[PDB]
Amino acid sequence: PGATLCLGHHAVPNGTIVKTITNDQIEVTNATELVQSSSTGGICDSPHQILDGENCTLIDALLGDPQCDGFQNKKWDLFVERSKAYSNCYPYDVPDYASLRSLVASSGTLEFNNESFNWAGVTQNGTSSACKRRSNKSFFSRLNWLTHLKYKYPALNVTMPNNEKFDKLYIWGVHHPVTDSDQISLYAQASGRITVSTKRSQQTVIPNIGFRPRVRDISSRISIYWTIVKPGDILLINSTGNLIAPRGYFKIRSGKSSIMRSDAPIGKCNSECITPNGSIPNDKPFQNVNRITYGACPRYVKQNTLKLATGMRNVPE
Amino acid sequence: PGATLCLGHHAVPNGTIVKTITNDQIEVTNATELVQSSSTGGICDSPHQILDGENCTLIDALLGDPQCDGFQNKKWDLFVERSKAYSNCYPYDVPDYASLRSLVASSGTLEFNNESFNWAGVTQNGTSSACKRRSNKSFFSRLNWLTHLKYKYPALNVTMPNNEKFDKLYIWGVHHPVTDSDQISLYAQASGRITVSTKRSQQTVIPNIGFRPRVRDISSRISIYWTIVKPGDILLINSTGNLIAPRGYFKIRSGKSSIMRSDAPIGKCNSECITPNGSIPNDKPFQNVNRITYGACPRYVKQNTLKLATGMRNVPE
Amino acid sequence: PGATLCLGHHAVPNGTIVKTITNDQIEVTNATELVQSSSTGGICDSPHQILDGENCTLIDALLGDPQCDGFQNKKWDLFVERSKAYSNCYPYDVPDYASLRSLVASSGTLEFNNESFNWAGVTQNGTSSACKRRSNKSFFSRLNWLTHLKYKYPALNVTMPNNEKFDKLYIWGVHHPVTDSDQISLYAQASGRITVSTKRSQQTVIPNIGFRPRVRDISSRISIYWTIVKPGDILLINSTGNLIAPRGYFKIRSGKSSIMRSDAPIGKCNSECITPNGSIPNDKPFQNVNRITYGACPRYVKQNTLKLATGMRNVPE
Amino acid sequence: GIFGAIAGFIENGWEGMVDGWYGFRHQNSEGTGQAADLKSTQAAINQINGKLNRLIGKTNEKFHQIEKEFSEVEGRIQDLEKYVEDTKIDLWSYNAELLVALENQHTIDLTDSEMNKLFERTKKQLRENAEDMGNGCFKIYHKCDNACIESIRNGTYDHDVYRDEALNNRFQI
Amino acid sequence: GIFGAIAGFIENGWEGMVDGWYGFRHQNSEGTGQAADLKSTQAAINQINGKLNRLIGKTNEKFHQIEKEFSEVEGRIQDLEKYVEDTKIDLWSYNAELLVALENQHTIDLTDSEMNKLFERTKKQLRENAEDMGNGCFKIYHKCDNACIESIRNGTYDHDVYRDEALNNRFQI
Amino acid sequence: GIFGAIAGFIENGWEGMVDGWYGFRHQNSEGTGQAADLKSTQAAINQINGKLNRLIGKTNEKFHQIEKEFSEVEGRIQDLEKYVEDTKIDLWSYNAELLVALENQHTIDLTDSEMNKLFERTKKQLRENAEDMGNGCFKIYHKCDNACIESIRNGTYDHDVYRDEALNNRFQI
Ligand SMILES: *[C@@H]1O[C@H](CO)[C@@H](O[C@@H]2O[C@H](CO)[C@@H](O[C@@H]3O[C@H](CO[C@H]4O[C@H](CO)[C@@H](O)[C@H](O)[C@@H]4O)[C@@H](O)[C@H](O[C@H]4O[C@H](CO)[C@@H](O)[C@H](O)[C@@H]4O)[C@@H]3O)[C@H](O)[C@H]2NC(C)=O)[C@H](O)[C@H]1NC(C)=O
Ligand SMILES: *[C@@H]1O[C@H](CO)[C@@H](O[C@@H]2O[C@H](CO)[C@@H](O[C@@H]3O[C@H](CO[C@H]4O[C@H](CO)[C@@H](O)[C@H](O)[C@@H]4O)[C@@H](O)[C@H](O[C@H]4O[C@H](CO)[C@@H](O)[C@H](O)[C@@H]4O)[C@@H]3O)[C@H](O)[C@H]2NC(C)=O)[C@H](O)[C@H]1NC(C)=O
Ligand SMILES: *[C@@H]1O[C@H](CO)[C@@H](O[C@@H]2O[C@H](CO)[C@@H](O[C@@H]3O[C@H](CO[C@H]4O[C@H](CO)[C@@H](O)[C@H](O)[C@@H]4O)[C@@H](O)[C@H](O[C@H]4O[C@H](CO)[C@@H](O)[C@H](O)[C@@H]4O)[C@@H]3O)[C@H](O)[C@H]2NC(C)=O)[C@H](O)[C@H]1NC(C)=O
Ligand SMILES: CC(=O)N[C@@H]1[C@@H](O)[C@H](O[C@@H]2O[C@H](CO[C@]3(C(=O)O)C[C@H](O)[C@@H](NC(C)=O)[C@H]([C@H](O)[C@H](O)CO)O3)[C@H](O)[C@H](O)[C@H]2O)[C@@H](CO)O[C@H]1O
Ligand SMILES: CC(=O)N[C@@H]1[C@@H](O)[C@H](O[C@@H]2O[C@H](CO[C@]3(C(=O)O)C[C@H](O)[C@@H](NC(C)=O)[C@H]([C@H](O)[C@H](O)CO)O3)[C@H](O)[C@H](O)[C@H]2O)[C@@H](CO)O[C@H]1O
Ligand SMILES: CC(=O)N[C@@H]1[C@@H](O)[C@H](O[C@@H]2O[C@H](CO[C@]3(C(=O)O)C[C@H](O)[C@@H](NC(C)=O)[C@H]([C@H](O)[C@H](O)CO)O3)[C@H](O)[C@H](O)[C@H]2O)[C@@H](CO)O[C@H]1O
Ligand SMILES: *[C@@H]1O[C@H](CO)[C@@H](O[C@@H]2O[C@H](CO)[C@@H](O[C@@H]3O[C@H](CO)[C@@H](O)[C@H](O)[C@@H]3O)[C@H](O)[C@H]2NC(C)=O)[C@H](O)[C@H]1NC(C)=O
Ligand SMILES: *[C@@H]1O[C@H](CO)[C@@H](O[C@@H]2O[C@H](CO)[C@@H](O[C@@H]3O[C@H](CO)[C@@H](O)[C@H](O)[C@@H]3O)[C@H](O)[C@H]2NC(C)=O)[C@H](O)[C@H]1NC(C)=O
Ligand SMILES: *[C@@H]1O[C@H](CO)[C@@H](O[C@@H]2O[C@H](CO)[C@@H](O[C@@H]3O[C@H](CO)[C@@H](O)[C@H](O)[C@@H]3O)[C@H](O)[C@H]2NC(C)=O)[C@H](O)[C@H]1NC(C)=O
Ligand SMILES: *[C@@H]1O[C@H](CO)[C@@H](O[C@@H]2O[C@H](CO)[C@@H](O[C@@H]3O[C@H](CO)[C@@H](O)[C@H](O)[C@@H]3O)[C@H](O)[C@H]2NC(C)=O)[C@H](O)[C@H]1NC(C)=O
Ligand SMILES: *[C@@H]1O[C@H](CO)[C@@H](O[C@@H]2O[C@H](CO)[C@@H](O[C@@H]3O[C@H](CO)[C@@H](O)[C@H](O)[C@@H]3O)[C@H](O)[C@H]2NC(C)=O)[C@H](O)[C@H]1NC(C)=O
Ligand SMILES: *[C@@H]1O[C@H](CO)[C@@H](O[C@@H]2O[C@H](CO)[C@@H](O[C@@H]3O[C@H](CO)[C@@H](O)[C@H](O)[C@@H]3O)[C@H](O)[C@H]2NC(C)=O)[C@H](O)[C@H]1NC(C)=O
Ligand SMILES: *[C@@H]1O[C@H](CO)[C@@H](O)[C@H](O)[C@H]1NC(C)=O
Repeated sequence: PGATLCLGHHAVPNGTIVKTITNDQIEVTNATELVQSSSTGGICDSPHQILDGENCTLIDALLGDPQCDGFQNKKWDLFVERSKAYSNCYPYDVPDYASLRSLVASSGTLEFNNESFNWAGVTQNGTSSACKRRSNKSFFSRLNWLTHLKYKYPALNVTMPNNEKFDKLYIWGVHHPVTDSDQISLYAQASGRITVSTKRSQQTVIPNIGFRPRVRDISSRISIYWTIVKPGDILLINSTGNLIAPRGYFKIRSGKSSIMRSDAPIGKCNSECITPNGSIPNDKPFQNVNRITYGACPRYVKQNTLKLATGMRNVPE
Repeated sequence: PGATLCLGHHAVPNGTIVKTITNDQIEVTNATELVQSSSTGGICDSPHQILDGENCTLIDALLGDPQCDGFQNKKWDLFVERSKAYSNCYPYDVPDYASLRSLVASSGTLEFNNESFNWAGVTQNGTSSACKRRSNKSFFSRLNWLTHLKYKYPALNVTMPNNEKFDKLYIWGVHHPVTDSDQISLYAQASGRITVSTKRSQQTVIPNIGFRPRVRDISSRISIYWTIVKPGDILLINSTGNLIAPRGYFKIRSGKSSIMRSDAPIGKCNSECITPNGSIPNDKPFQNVNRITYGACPRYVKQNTLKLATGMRNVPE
Repeated sequence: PGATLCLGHHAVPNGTIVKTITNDQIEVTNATELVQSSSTGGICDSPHQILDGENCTLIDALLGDPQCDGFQNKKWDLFVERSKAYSNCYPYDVPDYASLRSLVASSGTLEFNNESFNWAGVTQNGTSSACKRRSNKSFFSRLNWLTHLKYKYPALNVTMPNNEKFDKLYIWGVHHPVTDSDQISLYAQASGRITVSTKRSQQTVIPNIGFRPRVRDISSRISIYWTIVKPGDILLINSTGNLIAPRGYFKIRSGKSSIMRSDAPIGKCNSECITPNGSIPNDKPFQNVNRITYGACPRYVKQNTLKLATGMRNVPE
Repeated sequence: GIFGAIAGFIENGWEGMVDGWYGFRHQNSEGTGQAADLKSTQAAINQINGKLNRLIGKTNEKFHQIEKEFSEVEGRIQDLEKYVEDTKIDLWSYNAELLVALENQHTIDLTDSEMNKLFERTKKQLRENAEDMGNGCFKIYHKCDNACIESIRNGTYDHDVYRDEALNNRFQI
Repeated sequence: GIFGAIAGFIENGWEGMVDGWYGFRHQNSEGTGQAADLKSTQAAINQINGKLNRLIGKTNEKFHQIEKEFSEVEGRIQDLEKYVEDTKIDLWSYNAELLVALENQHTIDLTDSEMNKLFERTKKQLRENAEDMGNGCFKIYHKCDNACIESIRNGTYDHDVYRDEALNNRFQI
Repeated sequence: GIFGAIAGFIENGWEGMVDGWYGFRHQNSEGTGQAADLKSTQAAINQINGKLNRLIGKTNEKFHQIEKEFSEVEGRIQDLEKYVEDTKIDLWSYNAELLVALENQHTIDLTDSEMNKLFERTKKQLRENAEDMGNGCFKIYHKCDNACIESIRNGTYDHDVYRDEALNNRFQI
């Protein structure tokens, strides 16, 4: 009689279809998903330092818009900018806005140090009804609106040496009045001109008198500029009118900081990978949640599923 | 005696050489080419909507150069710009020309809507011998050259609200006269200044009096600018001279439109993939015709041939 | 009795660990390194034409700083800029410095041809104590500082046609004086304005009077601009003051030239691949020495070692 | 599939084998049985775990990058930002597609390989005492009780013990 | 080549086999013949068609992109546009090169595999009635007429019918 | 490893084989010996040299590119330059990683293949005159002196010369 001895392998009733080089659909005993396609819907507040902008864009927090005083000197790994954010101060623009936003985002700090600029012969601390604090007229906290003193505005020729071991970021501006009579009422001379320089750079800006559409009842504008001052260099501001002066400098750091646009709520939880949709698990190598990411994240791909076989071909009975 | 039974495989007299991991030349029974290396030499007019620029650059069709009136309000998937195209109007430049060209190309439409700007107190519709229609003096169709009326040019302070559901693209310019006496002859005051603004943006441009090399007997220049106005925003133009005014706005759309430089003839045929060399078949995954493509196209690679084996090793008798 | 015949394979006492698809550590009999991780520490002077900038940036060699006269008309494949390089002439800036540096680097030549500009009615060849040659006052060799002649500066309206078969690169500048009295002392009128044009382009620059921090005892500045003039086109310079005039043009070529920042010594040796760390062998497909490369170089990767098996699995006795 | 055992000469798998991936079924004069083979099972699992160790829990940290959505039309610079990102995503999407296709082909082949190797190891062990029926089963030409079957499964089967019996049965008339 | 049949133990291919990719040649006492094997032929073709289905007729639509030729010298921005494009093209050129090398290696191996599998399936079917001559041919040790040869080719050959005859011929002196 | 010879049924390699990669050890009534097999050795070497020819001495020339280090903070344009370069490096680093993993897997498999092919070629040559002991060794059932062993190694062994002797020894009782 003898015996029979058969060699064989397992199978499962419920196999999984995968793709191969020679076949787009072959059933294997088991597989695992390589594309993360879901989020929790919230941004976990750990382990990255999250700063929710709430009503404030980064730039409004920088300049010191009245809704943003709580942000002074704060740091972040990720600044979260909300779609509802709006400005509630003097109407302004920033030539190169995207670059200023980027460089502050990447620096990751609003640390500010006041400095004693000698604004000899002018009136300081100008304010406006377009920028209220507690119903008083106010202005951007980090800027100083200079105007005539007893109908004179003597030329400004002011120096600030950088004797620190770090770089300084100065934010300053030019006021563009609505009319010639407004120019004279504020600065006591028919035009201004502003030249801000260091040993290695210079910027001059000309005010441009004219009407723009009223925003918070203001038809004038302020245009914002910036200057970085290296250790051993010197900031020189020279102007005859229309200067929106710096009150000091911001620290500029380097590191892992960034900014993200999202309306996702912040939650008390821990997740390494952040997207605008919310935090996502980072076990898988790929994800199709969002091209925009921060942290240790799977790589964005177009596919919504990629199944890696983790077993043999399934050959059911 | 018994029998012999031999197992074997086919071969062909005419095999094809392919590359592998271990050998740069091995003969297989058959292969297929993966790199498209030829074109028809013509651009098929189907299935993409093709607009042949003929003598007109896109920007000249936009501004309304006299050779381009047939282009008014036309749309395209692909605007084809010819190397022979030349301007036949007032000499102009466009700071950022590449961006204006790009954004109009991508929008895919020249749809224009006239608007009734109140140019109170000035002469409208200025023309030049450098921009003829039918031997008459003329100008860019979409622009309005304003000049003094009875030796006065009262300040312009003109508004146009966007009460539409779509964005508006405004094209406007500044005239740079050749001389101080030309400045006065045209505008009745020694300089101009133009500020064009919305609630969220502003541009001011200063005319610059001086000689440039004569082009169509003109040593002055026009510089072209643009402004996008969102729904609920307002265009404000404020100027005292030298304004080359908009006549209305262009629609700005989003979609699949583009622009391509090519001298290939347009043919009556159907092909999905366009290159500057002409349309190409798109069966193959790769092509080495041109890095510049539009439509469903194979991917550009440096190789001129890549043979995929479609049969076994060829082992001839 | 009979015989025994065993089939087998070699092994070595000293195998090498490699990575595979299924195992991060498997021992094979032999392997070869695919990542170049070391340099010689020097830049070989062959086979690329190397130009050591020594004390001169490319831009200082271009303008003709007094430390750079030995560079006149020289060509390179690779211009090597040293971290110690410093300027020793009139303090200047170049808006778009990076682009001018890049386009000259890529052109690969400082070939300069003098041209006879008719600067009718002004004093030529101005000099300064901030730009000495051999203790005499001097200036940038390729630029011509124009000033009043007998307290007049008649308007300049000067033409230079390009009747060559090649493009011309013109370098020119504007002088920004420290004060209104300096403006008058130099140019005999309260402002200047400079318009440099061709048939297809125009640039106008306004001098900006004011103090900048003293550099080599100078608080004024020069700002440098450039203009490319095509065959059949014409350079037109029109100015009433503050022009730092061109003395002629640079040839602009196209080819394989570039620039690299490095402090590596130049050696008498032959190596195709240059990095800032020094030349590297180029036998391997990858390298982790530097992302910055010039010549026939392995591709930069993050890994510091990648071992390719060149033998079978090692199964020692 | 490249070796031809799984989905090949082995007609189908065994849904009732739940303690291993490969193994043995027998019939002899004491009954029938199934037993997993640990070596082959662990060889396949180890290889697949090797793939997983390279792919799971291995992400790349990135921080400040470029913007990838835009509220305004800008032209040249934005065209470039968008094209860089689209380029990157398409290259990564290709890498992911190829990775899974290649890895899956190889997993199917290596698991087939492990089945084949177990078959070959058993074939050689049986020497002249059995014949391959062509479907992964051997006809054993001698009495082979439960201990005998276990000796084959555990590598202690001595073919010489049974060879006279087997040859007589095989080469009978 | 990794299995060793095609360009290996099979000395060469058959230019006169035009109705299949793999098959059988025989000699017996009624003559000689050739016949294609459909199963193995279709197995190879199906796999190659699988590759083609992933590569042919599968293009990506792109519309407005960046400029890639320039009439003027500009510096920094143009340097970046050119480098992005050169980067992209080199990565795609690498992908295309590797794809074809890998796919071709695999096609040669899988076709060799299908030849080997046909050989193995025939070897097992013949049981003790034939011997492998080492060149893809079996010496069959019994009378095997045309119907007998067709029974081998179609999987109905009953080795037990011929076994006594074959053993007598094989183990003669 | 996918064929199962190297690190499989061949227990270990031979450190004392220094004139080839694969070969033969024997024992017979005149002593013991080792000899390299040139064909199999050269087949493996040629394939590995094929890989090396595609990877060594094949660099790409690049000249003027983009800047990759920056002395000043700038924002948008520099962010883009840095991201393009970081993107490129990560894609190339991935390509290098996968290339070496895939190539190494394949080298291990192809070398195993060449061992297996040599084994199979010897097995077939010996016909009914030897049995596979399961560890890469054949028991040869006839007197096989040095010239006889060399005839096997050089492909001139005539199995018919020894077949009567071998069958008598194999199928004894
Ligand atoms: C089909 O094939 C897949 C892949 O092989 C199998 O999935 C694995 O299953 C095992 C067993 O359940 C898992 O092992 C467990 O992992 C847990 C952590 O996993 C999380 O995090 C990783 C990333 O780090 C993710 O990939 C994963 O999806 C999870 O989000 C551990 O916490 C578990 O620990 C348990 O056992 C240990 C034993 O020491 C104890 O210390 C613990 O207390 C605890 O009880 C465990 O190690 C493995 O994670 C799975 N991998 C994947 C990729 O999903 C399937 O099981 C298989 N299916 C079938 C039917 O066979
Ligand atoms: C070497 O190997 C290659 C690849 O396998 C073989 O090439 C294939 O050959 C077949 C048979 O001729 C082709 O099948 C035919 O395809 C036609 C459409 O092809 C065009 O478009 C595709 C992209 O969609 C391109 O890849 C291709 O190059 C062509 O431009 C069909 O129109 C044909 O239809 C015919 O038969 C059907 C049967 O139902 C009828 O409906 C029709 O009326 C018509 O008569 C047909 O299906 C296949 O396209 C080829 N592939 C490729 C990639 O080229 C070679 O044949 C082979 N050579 C040898 C000697 O064996
Ligand atoms: C482990 O595996 C590796 C890879 O197969 C082996 O390395 C090869 O070894 C051979 C023999 O030594 C080398 O062949 C020699 O190459 C020299 C040039 O090599 C340089 O340049 C290449 C790039 O072009 C680099 O890859 C390499 O690293 C070197 O920098 C030749 O000059 C040699 O010529 C000699 O022999 C010829 C014979 O005709 C004569 O003409 C000459 O006079 C001279 O004497 C020689 O051809 C080969 O370069 C090596 N390849 C690599 C990639 O390194 C190891 O040998 C092997 N190790 C073991 C223990 O087996
Ligand atoms: C210097 C001054 O007082 N000028 C008077 C004009 O401001 C005024 O025009 C009206 O201004 C209204 C709002 O006024 C403020 C403001 O922004 O709140 C008052 C501020 O104190 C003043 N700030 C400073 C530092 O002087 C500020 C400033 O003048 C403007 O913002 C500059 O554009 O104005 C509101 O905008 C009205 O719509 C506008 O008519 C006129 C007429 O009353 O008289 C000027 O003397
Ligand atoms: C306003 C005016 O008529 N000015 C006279 C100058 O134009 C004129 O200079 C000559 O101008 C010649 C061409 O003249 C036009 C033109 O471009 O065709 C005539 C146009 O009507 C005029 N357009 C408008 C809206 O006024 C236009 C314009 O003045 C210039 O283009 C602006 O630069 O000029 C041609 O260019 C000659 O070469 C040039 O001398 C002088 C001398 O006749 O008298 C001015 O009164
Ligand atoms: C035109 C002139 O001579 N102006 C006098 C001022 O230069 C002078 O201010 C002092 O200038 C000092 C250095 O002087 C030079 C220089 O750079 O070496 C002398 C040069 O000849 C002159 N170049 C030309 C082409 O005229 C040059 C030029 O004026 C300035 O560089 C422009 O900014 O100046 C040094 O900077 C002193 O610190 C500064 O006070 C004043 C006072 O002596 O008198 C002016 O007449
Ligand atoms: C130049 O043109 C602009 C735009 O048309 C003119 O601005 C407009 O000025 C009027 C008059 O002050 C503004 O009206 C005000 O509206 C507010 C808000 O309801 C109200 O509180 C005031 O009592 C007043 O009615 C109007 O808002 C403003 N429009 C825009 C779009 O800014 C400007 O007056 C013109 N200048 C001259 C000198 O004509
Ligand atoms: C850069 O800073 C300097 C230094 O303060 C400024 O120069 C000074 O400007 C003032 C005002 O324009 C000048 O005073 C005026 O002089 C005229 C003529 O005598 C007189 O009519 C006025 O009543 C007034 O007194 C002063 O002379 C001048 N000083 C020097 C050394 O030149 C300059 O204005 C600043 N530049 C900018 C752009 O702000
Ligand atoms: C400032 O310099 C420019 C450039 O040298 C001078 O422009 C030139 O002006 C002359 C005189 O009008 C132009 O000549 C004209 O040529 C046309 C075409 O053949 C002809 O029809 C006229 O009868 C006349 O001959 C010349 O084309 C023009 N050159 C360029 C390059 O634009 C300009 O006159 C100078 N201004 C002063 C005030 O000196
Ligand atoms: C922005 O639009 C406003 C509103 O029209 C312009 O302001 C107005 O400009 C005109 C002309 O410059 C001024 O009239 C002039 O007044 C002077 C001084 O009395 C007189 O000598 C002239 O004969 C003429 O009458 C007008 O006063 C002024 N209006 C206001 C409310 O300031 C302004 O010019 C426009 N800006 C630009 C850049 O175009
Ligand atoms: C406007 O502000 C600037 C910056 O504070 C003033 O520049 C400074 O001017 C003084 C006086 O000439 C310079 O002093 C000189 O230093 C050199 C070098 O040791 C020495 O050789 C001279 O004898 C003199 O002491 C000082 O260097 C310079 N500072 C900077 C940072 O540039 C400028 O004077 C002010 N203008 C007015 C009109 O007040
Ligand atoms: C562009 O080049 C032209 C041609 O030289 C310049 O135009 C000329 O400028 C001068 C000086 O501004 C003018 O002469 C002056 O005339 C006034 C008024 O009669 C007088 O008070 C002065 O004493 C002097 O004589 C000349 O008339 C004028 N020529 C023409 C044809 O307009 C122009 O200045 C140059 N532009 C630039 C930006 O440099
Ligand atoms: C197989 O071949 C034999 C011999 O010609 C024939 O009788 C039989 O019908 C065939 N069977 C099948 C299933 O094709």
